[PDB]
Amino acid sequence: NLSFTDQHIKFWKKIPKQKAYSTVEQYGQLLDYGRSQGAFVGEGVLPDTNDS
Amino acid sequence: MLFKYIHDVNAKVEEGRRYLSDVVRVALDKEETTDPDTQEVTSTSYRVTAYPVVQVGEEEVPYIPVHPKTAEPGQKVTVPTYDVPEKLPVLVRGRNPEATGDYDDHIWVTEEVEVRPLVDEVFKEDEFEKARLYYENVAAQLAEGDDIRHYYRKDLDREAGHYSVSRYPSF
Repeated sequence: NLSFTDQHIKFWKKIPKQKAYSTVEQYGQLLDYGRSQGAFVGEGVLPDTNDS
Repeated sequence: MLFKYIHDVNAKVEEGRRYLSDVVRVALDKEETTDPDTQEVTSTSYRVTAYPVVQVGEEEVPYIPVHPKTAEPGQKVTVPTYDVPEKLPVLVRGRNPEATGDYDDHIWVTEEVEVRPLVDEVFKEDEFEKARLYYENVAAQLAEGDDIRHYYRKDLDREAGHYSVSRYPSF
């Protein structure tokens, strides 16, 4: 034999495997916690609103 | 002014420094930039503003009845007119320079301050619907019975999820 063997496969044996249940798979991400606003408000002042 | 709206605020709102008057006007109008050489429009935009106004006079306008009421063919009603004042008064604590004792030292004094717009935004010609939505949102916020709190616009915000730029201090 002048070609490769099974021991020359590295990445395929190390990547984790998860079972699939459909042709299309979905997942969700959390990009950020909020926007770049100020945090100092003052005495008796309602703070600004923020969203993720 | 393509659209105009008059709202009466309560005592809690009037106490704030941004609402020193008692009536708020919300408007939406269209601006044109004209070529100086010949009359020819070069750019068009829509502006949404909001000012604390004061009454200056009266005028007669057509009557528009509501469900329980009915109007004559030529009935008219009189409504006040409003204008933006230059300054509005405040009340702040002070001290009498020539107080003779302990009973006439602390007093209250009045000052005048500059009046600034509550809302000032600019929209492009091809974004009329967004300007209309913004105007309706401002009107609804005023109708809720409190201060105007939401000024957010999605177009003018920085990118989200770009951790190499948003890590810098913003406070």
